[PDB]
Amino acid sequence: SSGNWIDVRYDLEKIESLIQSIHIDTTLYTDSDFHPSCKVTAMNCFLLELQVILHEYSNMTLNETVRNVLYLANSTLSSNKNVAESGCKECEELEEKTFTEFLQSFIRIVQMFINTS
Amino acid sequence: TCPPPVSIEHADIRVKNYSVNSRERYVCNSGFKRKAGTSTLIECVINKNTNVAHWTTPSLKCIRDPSL
Repeated sequence: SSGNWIDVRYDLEKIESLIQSIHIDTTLYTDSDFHPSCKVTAMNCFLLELQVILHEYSNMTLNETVRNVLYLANSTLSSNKNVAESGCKECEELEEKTFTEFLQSFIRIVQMFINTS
Repeated sequence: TCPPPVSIEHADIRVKNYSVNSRERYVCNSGFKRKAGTSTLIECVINKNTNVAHWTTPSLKCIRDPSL
């Protein structure tokens, strides 16, 4: 599983580089206070919010890369799937952050998954 | 220029610029939240073939604020 999460994080890192030359005015639900208790719920919110980027930007490489993240992340959560969580917040009650801060936290949670993979 | 935008349920929009390449955003009404995965954005894009501009189709969905 960690191998799959490694590819996911490398893509997120690529996106960081990519948007250095792309104007981004999108704000997204960001859970920087994610915890193991609700780690799958939090990951799913990050994954869901990416679709927003796909809708708002036509940049080819950016699109292919975020889509590449979804394919792999969903596959992994699907394949190596575990329990069901409770007492977790809905995505819509998280604060909205700039895409850059959203990505930084996204990278941090994927790192958590890699560390406990 | 682009025509008036469509109305989205539980949302409002105040278009500042109707010109091509303009990017505007709907704002969900108080008590409602932009559903995760949906976008508040619409952009005025031109059909070079006919010189007619139109707003991109919004995917926005405003749902009841879960925190209420």
